[PDB]
Amino acid sequence: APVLSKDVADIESILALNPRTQSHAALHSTLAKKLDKKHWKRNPDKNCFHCEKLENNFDDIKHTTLGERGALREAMRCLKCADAPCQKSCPTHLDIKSFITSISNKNYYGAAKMIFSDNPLGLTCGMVCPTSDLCVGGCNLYATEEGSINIGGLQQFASEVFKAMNIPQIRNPCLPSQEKMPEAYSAKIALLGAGPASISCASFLARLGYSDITIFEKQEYVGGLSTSEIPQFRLPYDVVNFEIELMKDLGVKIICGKSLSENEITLNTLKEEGYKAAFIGIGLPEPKTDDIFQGLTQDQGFYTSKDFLPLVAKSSKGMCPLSIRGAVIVLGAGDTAFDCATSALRCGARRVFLVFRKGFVNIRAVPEEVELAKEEKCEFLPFLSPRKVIVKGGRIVAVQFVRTEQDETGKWNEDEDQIVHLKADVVISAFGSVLRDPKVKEALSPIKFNRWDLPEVDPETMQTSEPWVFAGGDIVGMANTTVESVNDGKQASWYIHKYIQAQYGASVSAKPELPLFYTPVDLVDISVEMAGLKFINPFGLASAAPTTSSSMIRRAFEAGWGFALTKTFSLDKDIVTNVSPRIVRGTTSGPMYGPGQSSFLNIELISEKTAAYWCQSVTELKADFPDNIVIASIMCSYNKNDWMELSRKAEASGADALELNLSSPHGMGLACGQDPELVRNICRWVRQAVQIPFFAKLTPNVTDIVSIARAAKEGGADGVTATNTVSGLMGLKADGTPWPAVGAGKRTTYGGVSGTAIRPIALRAVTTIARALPGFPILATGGIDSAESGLQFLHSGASVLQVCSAVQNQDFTVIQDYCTGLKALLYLKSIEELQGWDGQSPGTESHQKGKPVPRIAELMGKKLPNFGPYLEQRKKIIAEEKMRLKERKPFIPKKPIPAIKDVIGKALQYLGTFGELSNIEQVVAVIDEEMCINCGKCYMTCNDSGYQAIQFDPETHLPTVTDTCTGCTLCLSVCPIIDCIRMVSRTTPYEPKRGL
Amino acid sequence: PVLSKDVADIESILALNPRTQSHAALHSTLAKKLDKKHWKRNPDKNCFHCEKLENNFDDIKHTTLGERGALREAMRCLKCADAPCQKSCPTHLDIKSFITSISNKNYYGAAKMIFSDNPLGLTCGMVCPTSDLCVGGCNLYATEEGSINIGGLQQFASEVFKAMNIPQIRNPCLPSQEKMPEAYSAKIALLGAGPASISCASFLARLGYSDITIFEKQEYVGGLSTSEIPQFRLPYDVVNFEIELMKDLGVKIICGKSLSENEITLNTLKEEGYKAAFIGIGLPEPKTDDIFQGLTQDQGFYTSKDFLPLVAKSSKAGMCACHSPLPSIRGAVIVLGAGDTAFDCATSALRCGARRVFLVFRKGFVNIRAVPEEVELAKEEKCEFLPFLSPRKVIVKGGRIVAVQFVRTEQDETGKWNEDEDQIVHLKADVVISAFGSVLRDPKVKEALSPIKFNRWDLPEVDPETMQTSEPWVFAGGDIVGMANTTVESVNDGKQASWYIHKYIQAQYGASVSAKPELPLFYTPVDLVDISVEMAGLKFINPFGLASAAPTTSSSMIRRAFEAGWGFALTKTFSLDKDIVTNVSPRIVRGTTSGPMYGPGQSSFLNIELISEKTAAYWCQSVTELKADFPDNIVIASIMCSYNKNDWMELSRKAEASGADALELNLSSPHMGLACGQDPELVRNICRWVRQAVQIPFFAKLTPNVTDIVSIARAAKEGGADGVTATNTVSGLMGLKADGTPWPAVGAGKRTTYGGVSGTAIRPIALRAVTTIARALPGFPILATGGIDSAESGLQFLHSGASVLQVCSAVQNQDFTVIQDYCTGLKALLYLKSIEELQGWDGQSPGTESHQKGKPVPRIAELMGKKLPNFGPYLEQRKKIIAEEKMRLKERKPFIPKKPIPAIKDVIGKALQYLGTFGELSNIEQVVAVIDEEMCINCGKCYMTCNDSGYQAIQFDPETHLPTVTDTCTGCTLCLSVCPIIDCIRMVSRTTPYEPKRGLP
Ligand SMILES: Cc1cc2nc3c(=O)[nH]c(=O)nc-3n(C[C@H](O)[C@H](O)[C@H](O)COP(=O)(O)O)c2cc1C
Ligand code: SF4
Ligand code: SF4
Repeated sequence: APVLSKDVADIESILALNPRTQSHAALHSTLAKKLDKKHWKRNPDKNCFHCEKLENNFDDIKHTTLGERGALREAMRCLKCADAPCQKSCPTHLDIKSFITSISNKNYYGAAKMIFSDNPLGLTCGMVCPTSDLCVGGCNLYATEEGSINIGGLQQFASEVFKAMNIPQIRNPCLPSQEKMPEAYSAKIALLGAGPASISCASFLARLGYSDITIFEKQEYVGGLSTSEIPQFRLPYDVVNFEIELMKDLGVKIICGKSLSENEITLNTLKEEGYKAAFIGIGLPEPKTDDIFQGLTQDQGFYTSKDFLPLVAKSSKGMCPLSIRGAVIVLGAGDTAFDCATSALRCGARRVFLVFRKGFVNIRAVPEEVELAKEEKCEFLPFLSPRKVIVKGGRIVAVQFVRTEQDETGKWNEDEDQIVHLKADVVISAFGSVLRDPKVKEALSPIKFNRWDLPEVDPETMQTSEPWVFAGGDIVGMANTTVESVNDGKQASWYIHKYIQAQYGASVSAKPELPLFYTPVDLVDISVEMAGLKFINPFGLASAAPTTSSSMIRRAFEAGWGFALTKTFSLDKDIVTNVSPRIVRGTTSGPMYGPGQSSFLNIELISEKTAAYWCQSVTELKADFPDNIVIASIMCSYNKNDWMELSRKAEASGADALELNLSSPHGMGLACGQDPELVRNICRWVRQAVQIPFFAKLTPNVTDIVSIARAAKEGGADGVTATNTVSGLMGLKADGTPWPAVGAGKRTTYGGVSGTAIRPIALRAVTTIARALPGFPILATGGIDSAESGLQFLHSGASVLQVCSAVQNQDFTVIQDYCTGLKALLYLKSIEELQGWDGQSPGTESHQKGKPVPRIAELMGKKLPNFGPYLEQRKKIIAEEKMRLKERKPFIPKKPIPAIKDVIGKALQYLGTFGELSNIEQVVAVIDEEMCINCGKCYMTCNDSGYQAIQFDPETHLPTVTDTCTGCTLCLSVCPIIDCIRMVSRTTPYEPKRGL
Repeated sequence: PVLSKDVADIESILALNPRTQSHAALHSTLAKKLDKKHWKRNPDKNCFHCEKLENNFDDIKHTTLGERGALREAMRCLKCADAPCQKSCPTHLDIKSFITSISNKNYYGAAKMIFSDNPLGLTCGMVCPTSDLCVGGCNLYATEEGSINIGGLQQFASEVFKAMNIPQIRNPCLPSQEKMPEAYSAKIALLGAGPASISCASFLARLGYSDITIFEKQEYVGGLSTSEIPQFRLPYDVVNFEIELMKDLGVKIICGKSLSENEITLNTLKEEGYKAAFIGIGLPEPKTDDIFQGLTQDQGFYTSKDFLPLVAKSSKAGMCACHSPLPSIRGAVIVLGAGDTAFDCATSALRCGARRVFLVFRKGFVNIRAVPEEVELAKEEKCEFLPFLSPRKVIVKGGRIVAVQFVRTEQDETGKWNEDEDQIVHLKADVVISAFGSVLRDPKVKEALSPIKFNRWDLPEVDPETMQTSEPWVFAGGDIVGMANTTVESVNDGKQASWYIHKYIQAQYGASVSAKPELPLFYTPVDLVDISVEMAGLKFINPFGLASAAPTTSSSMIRRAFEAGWGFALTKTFSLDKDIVTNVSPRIVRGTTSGPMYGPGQSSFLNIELISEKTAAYWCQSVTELKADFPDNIVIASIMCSYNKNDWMELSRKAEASGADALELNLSSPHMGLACGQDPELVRNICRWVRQAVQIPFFAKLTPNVTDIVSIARAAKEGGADGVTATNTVSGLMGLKADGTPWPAVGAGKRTTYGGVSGTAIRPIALRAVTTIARALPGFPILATGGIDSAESGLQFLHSGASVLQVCSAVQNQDFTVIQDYCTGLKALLYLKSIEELQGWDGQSPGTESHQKGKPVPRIAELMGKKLPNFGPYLEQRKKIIAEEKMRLKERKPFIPKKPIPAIKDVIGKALQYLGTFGELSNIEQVVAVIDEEMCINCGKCYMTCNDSGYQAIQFDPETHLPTVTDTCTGCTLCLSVCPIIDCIRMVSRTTPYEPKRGLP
């Protein structure tokens, strides 16, 4: 034996970058720092002017793109505000609060479905909306140092997961069968142009039940500007495809090759052919051009943006050569100019100047869009109106501008004495767009147009001066964004509907009502029976502060809850007075304030309201809500008369069941629920007093919750509720006083912990009563705050699920997220192609900044982290590879969808004793270097809490697990990147780690 | 009446509460555009002009953090090994350590960390270009949410330290002043009182030198931090506080003395007894240009060195004995330049009331010198920018400037910049500000440095490792040397010089110094506080120790932990060979008790880990080694046997004779609960067996999985335990995948078994156990275990009755070096109890002010009158009552302890006097919620939580989204519990009569 408690020098050497307690101030010269600094540089460089080659690079450049880890953190962050201003600031009124709520709960289907109900192009809009002049500009968290939520990145992600699940849209299932629809619904509707505006309008019309809807498009491709000009590196063409496949799911017909124009389609022909309504969504087809450019061609290198963008599109997109070398001048200050500037780099420009008429603060493009130009090392020339495109040699070679300025009233002039000669090869008119075409205008004869030569519409109804013809989108000249065009189709859709019905003799609601968005997921059954009660869904308010009053129970039933407990009430004699404060927040996960508290503590007593109030309540609630279960929670002292007098009273007022609150003192713990013989007897009393089911509610503050459960079963209870709160003390202030602190003496008493902090306790309770009394109905409670969690508890043996803290953290409306949540989890289970996901979470792509990190037998296993000079090299392998390189059918369930009753107790078979655990099938951890952000947490935690088995490279900060791994699994557990360390099977000799 | 229907008043109260929708909403695009302006929080692109900034010096930094923000951002940091942010900080700050103190609520440890490596830590927080420094290296840049706000964190912790008003002291490691070798009375001069010389002077003083003098030419001190950086990025009182820190060490400052041939020169210093000298005089002069010659400030012409120091002097109260006022600069202003100097000219101009500002650069946007935490300030004050214009002729039309003429510049295929002679621009203007940078040109100064070598650029040449000039006794750094660029580098220059000046001077007295540089850290009297505690007759040097767990797998870990400063460790639990076990894998997973947060600060872990797989031979030998080398750290051998009197007596004696200070009996084994520890008679017996086999103290480790933990603790004391460890982990199960499989999941069958939960999730449970045993068995010694992850939570257990503190999960979340936080945390916490001027602090946190992104919020007269929140047209109407006050106007004595500094023994169990039965709580003194509309951020959460979990007792105003708590509140306190804004809501005594309402009377 040598010195067992000193590390032999191999491990002395693996430990070399571990943290050590620091005892002097370090010594490093400014010159050495200046040199070291470049080795770890993550970012953008201002000692760098030629960033990478961009040419033929159409990969995603949005900064708001989120992967799953990222999207889960941002959604948790959001406050989920009442009457949210984000949604006030959204042109299409998306319920962001709900959809953000659902993301936080891993319900991507319910988020996506909320998103698409109010915007049928929610993905597109996720990607391109200028959120900072819309929803994000209104977010309450801008009032904090960390700032607004990335709402669009969240909208983007949920819809992207919903893309991947491959679920069709369906007809409004509320609606009658098709052959039973009134006749008005078969009127022919024509929409002109397949852009966001008509796609939106026909979707809503399809949703209302219209069966003969046709989109007539000029071009061969669909989607309007999102296809032909929004770049592929901000809006992938296949996002656009998928949103149109959704619309086509509802029966909308598209016909390409037929234009609104003289001797093609006109209003008058639309009339003779029997169309009843026409929606005009043709956009602004023509380029706002300057006279000085008259005569130049593409051969001399002149393009309008309507020449240029569609060409680059046709080349980087299944939509239908690129070649812009040298110095490029881009004229204009809107979105159009900024997208030419950046697609220029993609056909290989050496330099891109953007030149503005007016100045910097007059930039109209989407400040996100101005970002991409800045970081690509575009040049910005303010205050210069064009005058002369000098040509020589067949090719443009410069351009002569005049200076402009404004004379402290606010109007502009030009100084002829001052010109710039501006060497260039390509000039791109990027001013904007108009409707000029007279054969188009003729085709709308006779509607009125205004000054601007746009169709005039009433802006509330979208109707033109002909009442069968409507218009929306860019062509009306008010909307500048995709989400505003969509909202134009939305608004039009309802008044087209009012107009068509009236022509057939019928009238429509007074309050506009368009339908939500639907999928087959929504038809999934999620009722369950337990103790011979039918629950319309398995979620319920527990007996607790959300049921302080019976009008709140009323409001919760109308929001959709399946059942509720009354707050526990007692005979009169037994009535109690609360103290205040008595509900405080948990400290169970550090100093996070606001949404998502991991527990609360309460020292709250039973109801201050009387048995009379509560019985009369129960009767009013069961009269108006016959299919909602109402359980009456009651409490007495250890007293046979009381327990019989109170359970008969509750029963006769019409409760579906009782809950015995077993937290009363005795006179084997001090509360009744801590002693089996007392619980046995109480159950015997109640069982002989009433005929309805009753459940005993167990306390987890016991050595063996199984022997209280059984006692209840032996005493005749029809089930148990597991569990009530854990006894605890939530913490002390640094001078010693507690919180909650009552009176001027700052007194406290022990309280009950609730929330997700206690979920492991409750789950293990539920699991262990189910293995031991299998068959005996359990109602779970303790930290249920999504559908995924409820499902854990159902899997564990519970039949219905009681909720308290998740509603204190939010409001009765989570119920909508729990339902669509559970319908989604059960439906995915019938989808073969999606067997690799965990519930709604896809199999994880290898990501940094939640984007896919490439695959080339160079970058795979020659150690290149994403920083410093290695980064510089991955970006040269990736931008000489883009040099070199120059079917949608919905899944179908194949197994019927399971009911709740088919998933209850499924997990029970995987539990067991410790010696049913294989000690033969050992694992090692394994780190995916493409997924690693170089933190060294796996390393610090294997060193001071593990087996010193990870090498951490001092020059790359890449870790590597050695053959010493014992599969403890700590490293996986602390790693911030989801699915970066995987546990795999040991493949070489492990004997245990014995010491001498 | 229908009792289960709201009344009509309440139904009105409920108008804005959420409701599950059923219809897509209809709203015209035109209406949406009208309604958008009502809610807007931000500076809008419709919007041309700016606010009125004249005479407005209020902080504009985007990186300033209040306590809420700062705790959130420190918890986000991964606290990385070998951290690249620290590699990228020019003074090598230990970011990971200071950010872990902040996130453990120990601002004093943070601050001491910061000021140890950088004596201008607070300034550097405010002004560092951190995207080109520490923030540019952050690993979290590789995530969507991005890099950590290090500048911000460093700033907030240093402000809390500035507010505690604690002085620095002499490194208490030194011998007393008269035992010091004569070398340390060597006279040292430093030239210039900026960052470089403050840093250098400070580190020299740390080392023991008593006779240091900084000679300052001006009459203010601090160099450019004082004379040019504006007040609204770097307030003056921060500089004054870093200087005071320096003076506490005895550094002397003399103003109005110049390095100059007419005054101080290297000769008059050599002749008057200085043994060494540091040149940090910066770059005194502007970089002038010929086309401005002979144009004075009477004419609208300034250099940056004329302009900025006026703006300073009238906006920095405390800097001059002269009083003077803000230069008036109406009109259009041209700023020439694109570095730091120019952008501060451009914002300082808008405060002088310039009507419009244009920055004109010789080169491209792609070529700008300052640091986009700066350039950003000028874009959002609406300054205009003109690239590729170099100035030719300033046009002087009878007295005033009226214009400037320029030529377009561009690059050739050479890439070199040349000037199109004919393309000329005639920008009118009233004021011109050249902000090209600085030089040393003055020959009076060069000559006083004679004879050191100067280089091309005309600066003292130095050795860049040692900061030495060609004269071996004269050093130089900071701006004067041409490398430094930023304050923190100029600090580093002097830090680096200090140790070589130390080596130089000790040689000159005939001594040598270490090979490896060793500058002392930063100390204050807080570090001298004693935090040892005596327990069961053992003395602990500090009350923090490693629990029996994965962080004590191998005795070589315990060796490293003792070397990092842990007071004590348990071994993993071990047994006799016949009970040795085989472990499974996976066996330790992360909690789901706080949702899907990956990375730092997990709220719990689960484990299905058994006892050590190393044998009692290995362990017993280790305890001998360890006690051999660490006789002052306590080492407790954790042991386990079946219910068997011989085995327990033999194993406890084997661990006695190996040298252990104590034993911990782990009562988890099995044969009202299958484990020994769950039954009071089995515990009494196992404790009796051990008590009779050994004479050292031993502790029973109790499980919280029981009905009454007191009864088991009492069972331990009845059979002789010297105390109890409370508590082992909580029985539980961490969750299942959506397919019903478990995690952990072992082998091909993916089986699992019940496990134990650990970490801050079980603290309520362990605290209750500890306060329970402590009231029932007064004076019975307790070791506390269960969710201790900072000094602060640690003090909670001491207050609850514990003497010493076990840690596992917080080290699994991080590494052994948290101990340093715990120790400085707990000294800071005790010391602060003696500072009566801080009685309103809650430990190290200061009583809140009215924050809005961590900024003082207005306390005006009609503004506190009729309710105005921070968005839409109300934001504009405050911004207007914030251009009326700001156009209505156109120190550190250290605290002394006044009470003795508690020992640990003085705080044990003080929380017991507040704990009691429910019957002891007063129901006479009821409270109500009151809300501060200034701190409110308009979320609705207090409202929704009263609406669906409360008493419908808050009104949410439809236009302002401002809540008001109404007379029907019962104090339940949920709203205060859900508010995101720390101490916006406050629970106060009812003054009005209260009926606890009953439904039916
Ligand atoms: C403020 C509050 C009050 C409660 N009041 C009662 C009660 O009166 N009767 C009862 O059986 N449970 C009561 N409970 C317990 C809850 O019904 C529930 O069992 C516990 O909170 C754990 O579930 P949770 O994670 O969803 O909150 C209360 C909980 C809280 C926070
Ligand atoms: S000193 Fe500056 S560079 Fe260093 S961490 Fe602080 S802010 Fe960063
Ligand atoms: S204390 Fe309770 S009743 Fe009062 S306002 Fe807050 S939530 Fe409501």
